[PDB]
Amino acid sequence: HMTKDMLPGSYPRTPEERAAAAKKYNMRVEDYEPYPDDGMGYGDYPMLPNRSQHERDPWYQWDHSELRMNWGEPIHWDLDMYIRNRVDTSPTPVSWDVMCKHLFGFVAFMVFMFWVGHVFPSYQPVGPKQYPYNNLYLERGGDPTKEPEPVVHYDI
Amino acid sequence: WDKDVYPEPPSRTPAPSPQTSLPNPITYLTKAYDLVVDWPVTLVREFIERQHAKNRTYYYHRQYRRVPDITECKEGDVLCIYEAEMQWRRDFKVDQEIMNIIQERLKACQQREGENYQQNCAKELEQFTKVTKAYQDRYLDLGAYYSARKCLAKQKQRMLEERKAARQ
Amino acid sequence: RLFVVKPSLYY
Amino acid sequence: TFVAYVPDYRMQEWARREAERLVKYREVNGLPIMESNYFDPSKIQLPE
Amino acid sequence: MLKIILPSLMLLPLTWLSSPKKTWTNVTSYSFLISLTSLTLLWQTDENYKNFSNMFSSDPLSTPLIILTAWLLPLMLMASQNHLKKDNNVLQKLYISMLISLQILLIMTFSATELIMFYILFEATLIPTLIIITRWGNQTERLNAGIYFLFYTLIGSIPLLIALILIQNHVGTLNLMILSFTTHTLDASWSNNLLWLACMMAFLIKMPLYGVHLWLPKAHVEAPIAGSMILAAILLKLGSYGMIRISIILDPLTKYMAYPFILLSLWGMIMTSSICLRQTDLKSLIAYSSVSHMALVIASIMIQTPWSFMGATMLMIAHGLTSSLLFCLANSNYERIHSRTMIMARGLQMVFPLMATWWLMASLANLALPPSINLMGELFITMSLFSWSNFTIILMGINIIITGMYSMYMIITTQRGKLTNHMINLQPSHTRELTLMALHMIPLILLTTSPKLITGLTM
Amino acid sequence: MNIFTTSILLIFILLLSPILISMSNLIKHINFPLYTTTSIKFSFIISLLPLLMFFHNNMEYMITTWHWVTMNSMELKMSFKTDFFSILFTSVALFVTWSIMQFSSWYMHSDPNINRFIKYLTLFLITMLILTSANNMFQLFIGWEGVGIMSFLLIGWWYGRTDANTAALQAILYNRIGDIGFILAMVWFSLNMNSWELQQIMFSNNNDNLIPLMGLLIAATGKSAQFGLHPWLPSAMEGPTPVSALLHSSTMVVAGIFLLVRFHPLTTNNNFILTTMLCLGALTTLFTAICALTQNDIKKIIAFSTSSQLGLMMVTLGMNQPHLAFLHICTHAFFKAMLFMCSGSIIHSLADEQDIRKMGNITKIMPFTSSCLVIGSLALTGMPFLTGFYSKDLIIEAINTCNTNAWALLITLIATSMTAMYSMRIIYFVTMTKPRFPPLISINENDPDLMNPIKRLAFGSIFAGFVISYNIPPTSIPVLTMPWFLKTTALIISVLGFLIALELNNLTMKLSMNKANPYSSFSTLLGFFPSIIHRITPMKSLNLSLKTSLTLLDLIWLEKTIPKSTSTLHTNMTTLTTNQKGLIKLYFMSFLINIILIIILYSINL
Amino acid sequence: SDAPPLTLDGIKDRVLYVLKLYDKIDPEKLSVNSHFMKDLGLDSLDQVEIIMAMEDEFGFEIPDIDAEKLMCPQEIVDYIADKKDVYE
Amino acid sequence: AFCAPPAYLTHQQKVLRLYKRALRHLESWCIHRDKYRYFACLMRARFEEHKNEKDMMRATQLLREAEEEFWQNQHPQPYIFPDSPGGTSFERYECYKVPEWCLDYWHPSEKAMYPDYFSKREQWKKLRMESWDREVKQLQEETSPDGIMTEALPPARREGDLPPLWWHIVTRPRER
Amino acid sequence: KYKPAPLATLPSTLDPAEYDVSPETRRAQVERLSIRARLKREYLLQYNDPKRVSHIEDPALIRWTYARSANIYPNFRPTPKNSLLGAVAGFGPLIFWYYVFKTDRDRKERLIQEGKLDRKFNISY
Repeated sequence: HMTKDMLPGSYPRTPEERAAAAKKYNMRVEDYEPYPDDGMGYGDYPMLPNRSQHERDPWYQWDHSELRMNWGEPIHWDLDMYIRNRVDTSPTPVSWDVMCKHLFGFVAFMVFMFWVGHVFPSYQPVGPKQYPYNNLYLERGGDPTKEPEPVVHYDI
Repeated sequence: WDKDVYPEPPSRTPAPSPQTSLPNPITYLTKAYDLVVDWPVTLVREFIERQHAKNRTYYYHRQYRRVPDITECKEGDVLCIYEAEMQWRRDFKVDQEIMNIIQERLKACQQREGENYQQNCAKELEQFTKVTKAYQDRYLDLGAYYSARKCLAKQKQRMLEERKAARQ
Repeated sequence: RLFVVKPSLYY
Repeated sequence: TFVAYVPDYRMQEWARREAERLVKYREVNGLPIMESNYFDPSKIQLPE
Repeated sequence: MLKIILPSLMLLPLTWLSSPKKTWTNVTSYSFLISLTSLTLLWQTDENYKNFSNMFSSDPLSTPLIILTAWLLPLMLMASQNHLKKDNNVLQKLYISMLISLQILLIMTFSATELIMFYILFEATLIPTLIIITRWGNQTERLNAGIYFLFYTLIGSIPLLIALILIQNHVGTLNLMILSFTTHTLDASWSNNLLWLACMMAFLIKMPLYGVHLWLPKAHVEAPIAGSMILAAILLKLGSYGMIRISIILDPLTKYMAYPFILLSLWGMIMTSSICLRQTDLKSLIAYSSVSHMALVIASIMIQTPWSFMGATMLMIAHGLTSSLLFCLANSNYERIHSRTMIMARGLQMVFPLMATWWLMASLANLALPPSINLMGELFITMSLFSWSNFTIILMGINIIITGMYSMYMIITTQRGKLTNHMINLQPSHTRELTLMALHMIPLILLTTSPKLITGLTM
Repeated sequence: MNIFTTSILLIFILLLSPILISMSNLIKHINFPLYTTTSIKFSFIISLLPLLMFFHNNMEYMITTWHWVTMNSMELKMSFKTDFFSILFTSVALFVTWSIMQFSSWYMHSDPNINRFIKYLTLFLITMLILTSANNMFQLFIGWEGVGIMSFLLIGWWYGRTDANTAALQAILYNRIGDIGFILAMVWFSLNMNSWELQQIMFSNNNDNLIPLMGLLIAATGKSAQFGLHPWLPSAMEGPTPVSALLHSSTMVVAGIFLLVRFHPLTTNNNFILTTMLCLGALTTLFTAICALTQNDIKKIIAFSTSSQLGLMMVTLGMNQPHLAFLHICTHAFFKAMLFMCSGSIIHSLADEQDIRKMGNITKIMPFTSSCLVIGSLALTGMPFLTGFYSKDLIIEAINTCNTNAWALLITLIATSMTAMYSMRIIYFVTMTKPRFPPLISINENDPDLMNPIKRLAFGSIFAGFVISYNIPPTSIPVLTMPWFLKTTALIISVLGFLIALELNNLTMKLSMNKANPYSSFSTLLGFFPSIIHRITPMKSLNLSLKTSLTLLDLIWLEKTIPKSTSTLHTNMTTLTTNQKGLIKLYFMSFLINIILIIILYSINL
Repeated sequence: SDAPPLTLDGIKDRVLYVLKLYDKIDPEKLSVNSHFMKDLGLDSLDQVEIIMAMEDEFGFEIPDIDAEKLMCPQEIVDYIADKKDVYE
Repeated sequence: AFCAPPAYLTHQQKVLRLYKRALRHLESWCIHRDKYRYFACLMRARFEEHKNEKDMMRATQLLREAEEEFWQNQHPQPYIFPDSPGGTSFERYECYKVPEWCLDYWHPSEKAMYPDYFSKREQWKKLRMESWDREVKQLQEETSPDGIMTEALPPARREGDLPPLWWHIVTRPRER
Repeated sequence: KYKPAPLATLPSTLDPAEYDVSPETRRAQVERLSIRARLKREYLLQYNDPKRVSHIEDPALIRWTYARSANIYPNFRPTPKNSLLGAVAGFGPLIFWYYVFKTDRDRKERLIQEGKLDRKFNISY
């Protein structure tokens, strides 16, 4: 069962309200810190670290073993993208800047060389394959009433 | 199966030249099939057709008498408009089915000609382009609320344009 | 030879 | 059962039959299969 | 048509006087008999539309809705048979009576010709819905939800009526197919433009765009299974049917009186499909999906192409059935738990092994898995819109993708995880709810098989 | 002309029959896996007949079984096109699936829902056969999406392996991103030619017809593995090995290429596609070979190899050798499946340790799987006569013999080397070094259901390539006039790969301590491409779906604007009109103002 | 290809095998309760390497929370038994 | 994974965990067990060098340099243990790891067979209700009003009677 | 070496603010522990509570849903950059798409009026 006192409210501008809000959300004051006040609706729901849920201690037998979250432990406002079937902030041995740099450099090099090779291609030192009947001008639709350029092919 | 409608071009079958010292499998295979499968199936088909013939039944084809057209139909009055518009819907449906027939015959011709579809499969394509210019100039930009009135407006605007062109 | 826990399945 | 054994729903069968017959007729008689003008342009009359 | 109505007008006294131990079964079976008899309309041998009097009529675009309604009635009944189990016999009888009145009104309107009769019925649809939603909900905001519903609908209703009057006076009569055989063209001035508005604004406010989609979630959430069913299935379809039947006159206005509405419909489809990803409330997710599909319906209705109309009808029917089914499933998972939230119950499919295959078979029909009337409609409508412009496949594809995403998100946060350990209240599946799922599904199979019935005017 | 259609429908009827049995009550009494395996065997024996009749007549066939609808000059019907491609692909797929089903019947004991697994497999099989032997692009889309969803389920069979759900979601997203372009093609054709069928589409052999080709191209990149949309192939490996082979060695990826080749007639008159098929497919022969040098998981390595081969085939398409591409699909399937089969045997013998890093001495401890694995490795390298050659080496002829872009050719040959590289990597780390696995041992491979399938598949992977290369009609005109250093390039370069892999694997010893170098770290981490994409794109898209749409539009403004505004307005007007106190001294003054107003109005208006 | 499960006698014999192949301090005579730090004067390094060797011997992994607290072969065996649910 | 950790940690456990992590990553880098033993002995010497030191300054400095060196020279794709996170068996069987309370809703036509086992469930649950209330006072009596508690759980200080909160641990299904 | 990011946070160990030995910070940690232990014990006095015929209510979950669903407009206060982002999302893209479509349609219309655009086979539309 629930009640207004147990539910959220407005931005507490006084420690008097802040401490009660914290003991309600089952937290500690000095850690409690709400969102800024730009009137987007955050209200007074705590601002928590923007961490995913692959980070949490995976060994402890959490109650919500799919979320690694305990019973009353406040819930990150953006959990829907940290449900662990989604975005992962699992830190990387390599770093953000360096990985993006590597990738972009590689891809640029590849596409540049592809353009290079299209401008200066390869080909076998021969000419174009021949075709007997005006390049088969009939079998390519053509028409039975038109004598176009007589394409004669010679020997060497 | 009106063959005058569906051509079914001839079948220039080849001949067998099995020059080797080994037997054709298809011979025995198809012989055994035509033996064991077609026999019972054919007997059953004859049984069914005999029961049919003994308790035969017929059915005819509905011939819709014709009626006046939208032209000879005074505005405001309706009865005429209805007996014309429904006839026109019938004609529309028949033309659509004609299109289907053309397309079917075309795909047939194509496959049956194989890789030579660019040379021997060009006749039917001309019937197609012609029929399609017709179906376009008739039923292109009407709208799901299409009807004889809108088709007639189309025809009339097109006639006026052609006539202005002719006169200049 | 052990048990195997499971739901009803009769319904 | 009722539905599956409904006949010629919206004439999609009678129409196929009719198109076959008409195409036979016209292919034989030499007419084209579809004229680009539906109503008789004679009975019709236009302004200038 | 009386052969369809009169018995539906007899189920009422039947319910009133029948004994408690038997009213449920009696009324249910007889409503099924009504559903059966409702197929006589399908003997559409030839193209000559059916007309029974100056007061009724049928058509290929209406018959489907009629049968679907007469067949969603008993499903509402059944799905409304475990809750209100501790509510008095008189109260549950009232509930049945309201459902039946909804059925009768919807039939009479989807059949009627005169748009004024259509309108009075379109507005009488309310009272039973408002009641069902206020007197049988499970939360408190149901009141505000009903208010929004009612007043959106009536604001729409008014100028529609005023334009019907202007018509009835300028033109001689309002009967359909006479409006057709004696329509005309308009000088295309601000007068006729505002007339186009006052004629389409109500149907649109009902079939929600991006701008006025607000009363749908509140309804489908605060209201019970039957109200949710009927909303997601028909009370939207009424706007579509009205628009189809009425746009016949306003040519050509609808060429340039559409760009804003098409734009809004597409953008709203996209934004709502996105919200369907991060909307906790399951029923709210379903409602926004419904918005995403009805936006396609509208974009296909405006531009007036035959492919478009057939796709609209296909997708219409498909969404109706599929949404009723998804809502049955939601309710099911709710009665055992009493919390709509998606992330509370998780990792099922270990105790409801079958039900999943009634969850799965729905999503696949939402994300347009073929062969389904759903995809046939989506695809024909995308074809029409591609013809109308080459730069709409973009939005079609974005929507298809986001749907393929959130359908599976829903499957996977309720039937793919690992089972909780404090949901001891998981009463196994009831034959009743399994039956409801099967009945919502099977017709999808039969119609995927033979859809010629479900095409529309142009086929 | 009646036996043919009889067989072509009988195979589908056979595959149906089990599924039907699934509905019934016999399963609890019957050995469903053996039932299905044998039905599949007889389906294969049936499918064989078409091959004989086709090689003896070379007569393609086209059929229209059932008429679905008639949608006003655009009909629909269940149409099949039994030509070389599909009539051969059916037989190959069944020859593989029979063995796979035996392997599963042996590999998935101790699991209850095995009959469920089998039903899912045969359902996918039916859908793939539909896609293969289908003509109407609609039937083809049916196959497409059914394959997609079947793969979803199979990757997720263990619905607690959390990351498996995400892998399946990846797969669905990318397959839909392909379906986009496919629907684009369907629409363009239904508009510009009124039909969906290849017969009536072939007549588009003259126009620009570039948008539908781009659509089919995106469909290929999606359903197959290519640069933009490969990342879903490595993750599937999270699922079981039988499906990680079937659905990701010879099926669900060859689909896109099958589509392109069925549409080849229109790709010979578009010199842009002919090019983009090289800057897209050859590249993948590098961006995965790299990732196929340090990856430890057997299945991941094999999947990257598969992506490499598929890129190679898209390249040969780009340069117009489609029948070559198809033959390579056929051959490639055999050994790319036997490899996963052997790997599954290895794993089940051990305690679920895919990692090469914890296995060795496999030759002595298990000769059979090692012999077969070496067969497959050398066949993939391109050994001269193991059914790999008979496609790979003709392809490597054409690639240098035609006017192919330089960088494309070059990275393609580099990849042809990296093949041998990671093959010998498998060999060394698994079959030649010491037994670095745990002490306990319960090996067993003398079981027939696991020893016979590999035997049959090895015979196939050794013979069928040659048989086909000598029995098929000679579609194209080859080129048999070039220098030796261009006719034997693949051979030479694969031998080079062997030597280099030996040198380096032997360098792994010598107490040469390692160092985290960036090239190798990149290779191992796929290139960081997933690490950034799957971590920013979701985040931004979801944060937008929340901030702007949900809150800032659908809960804030579209309510503050219409309803709450009306509320405030009417509320204030009511406050005004009922702020009145009961004083006649005021009511009468008001009456008087009104009287004055009325008099003045009449006076003005006369 | 599943081998049979594990029993207490097998576990104990294996653990003794390994802790005897150990060379640093074990005088080749380990009491089942031969406490490492107390009754054998071992080091934290040695104990941790023992835990790691056991992890490798039994495939699975032992978490730090309990690796740091295990100070008895009997305790290791009790842990393994309560993890694999042996001795029906 | 049964016992819970303390809030804070100590230099001891920090260094131990760094050691185990580095040794696993080394087993991964250098495959052959001989090379692994070699470099592990080298790391052991590196540690025993500074072991005896105790100055918190040098402690923190060495630890924070060690973590940086570790994170900068670790293995990109390490050696995960299958039965543990990251592996290819984690949760693989949770789809089959049903709990018991699914039992109650069986049908009698089914629990007709398997009769013996259901002859013992009752005497197990009977072993629960008869000794539940007591398991509460043991805490509500020892719920030290000081109000500074950990997640540990005291045993049955009496004999015969059972401990507190054994249900959520006992009956936990097998691993299979 | 390494730098932080909004995605790849600075892992546990490297964090300079960790390894701190502050008595106040350690006391805060132990207070968090007291809290979490009280929570888990209150939860376990219900997970196993016999005679139970129901489930548990997650008030954190309920409050999260309340704050995402219905506590929004009341605590909402309009300001600029907010009205701005809203008007943007509500106007901009619609109008962009609209100019696109109108230009395309006018191109098509003038093309046809000229009588050029190849419409062969566009029989169904």
